[PDB]
Amino acid sequence: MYLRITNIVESSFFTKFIIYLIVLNGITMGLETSKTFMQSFGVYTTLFNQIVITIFTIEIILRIYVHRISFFKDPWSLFDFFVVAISLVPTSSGFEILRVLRVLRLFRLVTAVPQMRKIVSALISVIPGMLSVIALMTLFFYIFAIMATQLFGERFPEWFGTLGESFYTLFQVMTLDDWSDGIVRPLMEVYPYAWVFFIPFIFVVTFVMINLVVAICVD
Amino acid sequence: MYLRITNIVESSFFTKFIIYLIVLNGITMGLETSKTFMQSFGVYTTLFNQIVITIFTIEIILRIYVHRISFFKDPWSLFDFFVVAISLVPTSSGFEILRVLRVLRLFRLVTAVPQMRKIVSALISVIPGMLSVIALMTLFFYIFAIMATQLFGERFPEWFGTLGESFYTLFQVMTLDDWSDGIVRPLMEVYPYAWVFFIPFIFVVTFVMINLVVAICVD
Amino acid sequence: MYLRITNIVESSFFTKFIIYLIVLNGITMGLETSKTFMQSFGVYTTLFNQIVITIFTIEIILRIYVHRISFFKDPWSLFDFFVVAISLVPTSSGFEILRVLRVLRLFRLVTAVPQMRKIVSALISVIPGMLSVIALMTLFFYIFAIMATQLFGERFPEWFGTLGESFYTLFQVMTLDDWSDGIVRPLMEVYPYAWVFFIPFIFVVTFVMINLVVAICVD
Amino acid sequence: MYLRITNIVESSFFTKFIIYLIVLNGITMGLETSKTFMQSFGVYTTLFNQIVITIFTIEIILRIYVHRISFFKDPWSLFDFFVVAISLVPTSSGFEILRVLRVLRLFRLVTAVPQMRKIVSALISVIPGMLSVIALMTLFFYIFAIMATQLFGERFPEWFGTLGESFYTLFQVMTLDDWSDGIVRPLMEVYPYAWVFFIPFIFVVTFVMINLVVAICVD
Ligand SMILES: [Mn+2]
Repeated sequence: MYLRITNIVESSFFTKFIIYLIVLNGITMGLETSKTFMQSFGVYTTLFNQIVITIFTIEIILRIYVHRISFFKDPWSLFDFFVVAISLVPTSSGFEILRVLRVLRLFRLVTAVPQMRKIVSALISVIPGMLSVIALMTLFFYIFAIMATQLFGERFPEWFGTLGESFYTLFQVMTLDDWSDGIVRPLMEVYPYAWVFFIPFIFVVTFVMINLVVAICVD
Repeated sequence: MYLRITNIVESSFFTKFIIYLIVLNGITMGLETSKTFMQSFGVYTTLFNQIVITIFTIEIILRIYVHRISFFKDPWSLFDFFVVAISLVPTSSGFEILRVLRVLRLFRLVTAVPQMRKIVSALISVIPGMLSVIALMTLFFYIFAIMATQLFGERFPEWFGTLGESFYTLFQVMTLDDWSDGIVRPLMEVYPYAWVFFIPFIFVVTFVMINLVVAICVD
Repeated sequence: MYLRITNIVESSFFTKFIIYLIVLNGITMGLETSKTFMQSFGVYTTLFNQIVITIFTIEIILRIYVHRISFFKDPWSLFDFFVVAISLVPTSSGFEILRVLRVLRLFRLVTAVPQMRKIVSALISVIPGMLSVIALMTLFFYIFAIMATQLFGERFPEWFGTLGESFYTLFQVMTLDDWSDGIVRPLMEVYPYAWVFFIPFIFVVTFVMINLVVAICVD
Repeated sequence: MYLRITNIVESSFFTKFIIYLIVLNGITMGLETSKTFMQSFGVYTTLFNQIVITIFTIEIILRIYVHRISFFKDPWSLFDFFVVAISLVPTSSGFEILRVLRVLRLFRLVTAVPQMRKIVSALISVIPGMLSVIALMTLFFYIFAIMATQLFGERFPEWFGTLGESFYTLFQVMTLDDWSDGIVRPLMEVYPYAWVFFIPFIFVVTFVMINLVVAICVD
């Protein structure tokens, strides 16, 4: 029966059937957004949902027999396992993000349709050549985050009061988002020289990011 | 009479006469902006306007005899047909965007003048090689837009209340426009962890956009 | 006497004596900023200023005998001429931008010193390759500025009330500066669909802008 | 005894030992952030801290016997000396930024670990090729900063009242941060034409900046 199901799983129809359900379940998840729709077809959709969830475990179960160890060494497959897994935790208990993290299954359209995998893989592949920079930056943030917490956190605890707060604020400055009228001009009403901390922070961080982009535009 | 008009239409004079009317109508539309001007010469320019609109239908009518089916397979010609057609719909009924959309005809200066045509075409040609990325993104947006509506839309309905609103807000975050003091700092007063939703969203979307720019700097 | 002065003019000393005066007049113009400094040594630097202004006209006169027609076909010389001409208009009458435009003579440090000229020339030379795009954009801005004035200027006359106002706001939207919470979210409280005007405007303008950068990265 | 210690210093175990203390001290400084941790184990931490500072001077002392002049001609060694030196100034007196600048020793992780050195070096090396542009820009900022101080500083002293203030505001405009609703629209309520100063400022500075990115993307 192995080759029987190995012929079911590997079949064009099987895959296209899965893809058909995803786009349907995707359409169905945008409708569960509407408080109106839920009042008229909420039941239609809750069951349709639980149904598709089974079909997917069945598939994932099947795909495993047909592949065994080869499966748990496939990025894309591991993904669909964990994603379907999330959607299996009963609609209750623990955290309610789990109910919300269900919509992660629509990323299966990326997993199950080639070309996406190409582009996603294309994208991801660039990351290894960025790890040296990403490490460098995280050290830098961490250092400045520590300096800021202890230079500005007493008077400005919303923004710099905690190591993590400072991390966040520094991120915002780095995205150059309201950094001046939002953060630094206020700071300077108390700490006139704060511009000496933030202009150098901005130059470095922006410089680094240009280099990183240029590097990607080489490799 | 065909070759007679085919020699009228294809003539340098004809083409240059059209270009002359556009820059004239374009000048005339900027003046229709002034409430002052309209109170003095509004009559002049309403008639001048209907005149140019006739001339353009005549031209578009002529151009169709001279080209027949070759014409309704020309992007640039199709454009002008539609753009002129909009300007034909009476100054009444339906909506008023149709009165306003009339100004789209000044895009004929792009259509009726090469180099422009070249440049526009140069640009557009870059699009097909982005469609794989654009699909990826629109999937990503759609996924997060749904998550956001159901995680933040109850307490923050102006921003995430509806799927469409989440889309808009997510767009704004993507343009990195007032994203922190504007959206996420507020969100965190109620949902401390919202940063776990928006920082990842920012990284991915910015990464992807950098890739897409680099892709265009290859092809 | 011609070659006598042609030998003074072309002397390394002469050109270096000029460069020496620029850096002094530049140093001296930053000090004129201080309300304090002016109360002490104001009279010192008003004369020192007028002194240098003479010297530069003497030079520019000298530079003209030595070069004649050749001089008025030199960008850098024409510049130097107009920038000194501005500085001769009597500290009085007309507009007082003329008093302020005097600080443009510090751009003579760009003229008088090579490498700067190289770099400036390097930059400027990239402009002609951009004029097709720049033309395209200005047409596009013009078209939308008109739609916006007539779509939003009645209710929102600060931002769209006038063609020029619309230009400015559109520019601001193009720099992506406070565009959502600043302009469009307001606009939508009255005109729900305004997003249909601004999201497309944003795509096109950012797309084009990316293209333009990449072109400057292949030429 | 020289070669004995030259064999100690150059030892793999030595270098790794140093790298070990940095990650330990770096972890330690993040905990010194916690007002909680300090009440608990503050004592534990200040001694462990002084200990490390001892160890590091010994190393730098040792490192010097083993390299003499060669050491004070090594960028990375100079850094480590100057960094440990900052951390040597007693926990008292003068400026308290000195207590804060201590955390700069975590940059020794860049210094003591290669690949980092590589990447930093990679980055830093791009700078020389940018000094013509950086010069061009600084002259530009200086010139406009002066015009702005004298054009707007009387009515707008927070933003333009002083040369340094103007420098700051101009930088903020250059980062395109809140530049319109934050600075120029205000400005225009009094000085209708201020758009004539800031749009050109914005064009030039953004133009130059794009060039500088491309220059890097070639060299
Ligand atoms: Mn902004």
